Parts: sequence; structure tokens; C-alpha cells
Amino acid sequence: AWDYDNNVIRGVNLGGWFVLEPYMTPSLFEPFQNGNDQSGVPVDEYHWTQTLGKEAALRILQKHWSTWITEQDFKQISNLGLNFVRIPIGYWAFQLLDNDPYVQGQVQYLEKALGWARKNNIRVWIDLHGAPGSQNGFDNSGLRDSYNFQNGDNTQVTLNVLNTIFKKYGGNEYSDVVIGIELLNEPLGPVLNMDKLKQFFLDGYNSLRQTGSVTPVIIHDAFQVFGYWNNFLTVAEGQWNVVVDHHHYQVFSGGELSRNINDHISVACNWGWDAKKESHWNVAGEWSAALTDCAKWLNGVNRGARYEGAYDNAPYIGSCQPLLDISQWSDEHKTDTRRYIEAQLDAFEYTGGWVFWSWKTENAPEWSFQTLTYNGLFPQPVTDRQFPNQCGFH
Ligand SMILES: O=[N+]([O-])c1ccc(O[C@@H]2O[C@H](CO)[C@@H](O)[C@H](O)[C@H]2F)c([N+](=O)[O-])c1
Ligand SMILES: *[C@H]1O[C@H](CO)[C@@H](O)[C@H](O)[C@H]1F
Repeated sequence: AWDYDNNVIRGVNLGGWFVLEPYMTPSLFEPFQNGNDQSGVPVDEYHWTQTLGKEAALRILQKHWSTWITEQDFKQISNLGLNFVRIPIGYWAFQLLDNDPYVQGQVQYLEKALGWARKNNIRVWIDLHGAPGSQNGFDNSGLRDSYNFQNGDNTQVTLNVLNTIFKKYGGNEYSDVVIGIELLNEPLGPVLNMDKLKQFFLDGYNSLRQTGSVTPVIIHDAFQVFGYWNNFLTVAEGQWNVVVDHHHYQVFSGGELSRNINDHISVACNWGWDAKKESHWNVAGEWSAALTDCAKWLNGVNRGARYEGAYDNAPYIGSCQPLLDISQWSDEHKTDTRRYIEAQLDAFEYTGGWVFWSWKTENAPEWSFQTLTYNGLFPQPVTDRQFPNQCGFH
């Protein structure tokens, strides 16, 4: 259904839909604020569902699931010249741990989305975005500040969830739509046992192929250096249809934030050069237009922005308030953003393509493909260049 040698992925993530993220849908979290006090705001989906209870959580989420993304979005995506979506989903859509606060129902909408994809000639990855115990401690795993995916029976439960996903979506029924199943979003390499993570990836690869599925297996790079995965799941060992997912940002440290625009572009270009050297097919499955970490709650509920020296002992660089509304942006900031987007697009099209995070947000413009396109900052058509050939690829 896809030719990873000859085709380029031009896609968007459908984030904030089946896994809640406070910075993406702040309207669902803000009712818990007490004036300016954020101390009682639930920090993740786990705590949000727990605080509301099962009945209120399901009422509110059904409304969200039914309106956040609809068939109309899929038509707009196709109209904009995109060919692909990545769909994050948590483990709790399929299986609950004993005493999990989560509610279910996401699968009905996942299956509607697969039909909407088919109808609009859009291909899909399904991405297991949160594992039991958390694989990274990020709020977008479902459970912040916990790192227990490799503890207890949590890895085994994750494999059971993947087998369900494999039997449902890795078979003949969706072979014209599903071009990859991503085993686990962003396992936090530095705090995990890498040998056990490799064993988990291998078990997932083998279990899918044992079902008779030919669907590509997508592995996230676990924040390892370029080339780390070259010798893993290789054709020499009869392992095939494997894609590496690299994610790229320049906003989650003080050092990255303090770079001038020219150095931001140099780093983006180098992502392209380095990915070209790798031995697996590879796709940039997550990236954005952000040059700041100013979006409210990007770093988590009740955490501030490094950009204005309010988090992670970062020095003050600039005030976030002026950057929260795209209509208040300076001419210089608009230009820098367009340059940065174009450099990233050229770098990512130099290998398998790109998947922008995300299609939409309530009010965070750096992270919304819609908002950027409508304001002329994301190229439309996506091949248009105001700053051609910044990287000099050959
Ligand atoms: O050490 N690391 O491998 C690593 C990984 C992700 C890191 O950054 C993480 O990036 C994610 C996007 O990939 C964000 O969702 C998280 O909020 C952020 F903590 C950082 N960090 O905080 O600078 C370090
Ligand atoms: C990739 O990173 C973005 C930004 O931190 C998150 O919103 C996603 O859930 C994660 F997958």
C-alpha cells in the first residue's frame, strides 16, 4: 500500500484525540484551576479520569472523541496535499490494569478513522503511545513522572495489547490503509534497560509476523544516536519491513533554545545528512515549528517555560506572552518560523518523509498544522519554498 523506497510521507499526527495532553486541549484541564493556583489541576489522563470518576470521564470524553477529529478533517488533510496520518492511542483503549481509572471507547472512533482514511486516500500508522507503568514519565504516555514499563508484568501486558492490535489491524482487512504499526512511542532510553527494550522490540516483531502479517513494524529510536539501530532487525537476519521513527525538536533545553536562527537551521540540515547514512528506512514521525517552549503546559501542568527562565534552571531568553498569539508575532519571528519549517521539510524529504505534530491544538500555534497553514507560515502547496535550498542536499 506504500513504497518506502520511492514514496515520501507527508503527514500529520492526530494528537490530543485518544490520549489527552494538557497543552493541546487546555480547556479540559483549566476548570480544575483555583484562580491562579494550578496545584489541583490533574497532571495527566490517569489523574484526570481518576478525579472525575468513570461516569463524568466517559461523558466528557465521548463528546471530545466525537468532535475533536471528524471525517471533515480527513478531507481537509487530503485537500492540503497530505498523504498520511499517525494515530496515537493508549494501552487502556484495549486492556485495563486492575484499579486503572481510565475509560474505554476509543476503538470505535479509531475504526471510523480507518474508514475515513480509506475514503480519502490517506495511509496510516497506529502508534502505541502509552504503555502500562509508563515508558517515559511524560504526561503524553498517560502517566507522568513514573518509569515502570520494565517492572512487574508491565512489559508482558504491553505485548498482549500489541497482539490485539496485530490481529485487528495488521491483517487483510486494513492492508490498503495501515502501512505501519509502531510498537511504542518514545521509550526513554537513558532510564531503561536497553537489552530488555531490544528484546521487547524483537518479541513484537516476531509476534506480528507469526500472525501472517506483512505490515511494516515501526520502532522509535529511544533517543539513541543516529545509526544506533543499524545492526538491529536486519535483512541479513531475515527480518524485513522495518522502519525507524526519529523525532526532532530544538526547544527542550536551554542550550537548544539559545541558538540563533542560522544555527537552528544548521542543526535541522544535519538531521537530514545523518539520517541518509542509516541502513533502515526512516521517517521523522514527530517534529514541529516551535522555536520556544512557551505553549502553556508544554513541559507539563504547573511547569513554566525555559524560554522565559521559569523552568529547568534555564536563563531568561524572552517573554512568552507576546508569542502566545500568532497575530502578535513580529515580522522577524514569522520569517524565522518559515525558514525553520522549510529547512526541516527538505531534511526530512531527503529520507522517508515527515509527520508534523500536530494537526490541531486549541490555542498553541507552533504545534498546529492548521494554524500555521492558514497564516501562510507552513508552505501550501507543501513543496513551495520562500527559502529554497538552505541545506544543499545532493
Ligand atoms: O535524555 N533524553 O533522551 C531526552 C529525551 C527527551 C527529552 O525531552 C522530552 O521531549 C519530549 C518530546 O520528544 C517532550 O514531550 C517532553 O516534554 C520532554 F521532556 C529530553 N529533555 O528533556 O531534554 C531528554
Ligand atoms: C512527542 O512530543 C510532543 C511534544 O512534547 C508530544 O505532544 C507528543 O505526545 C509526543 F509523542
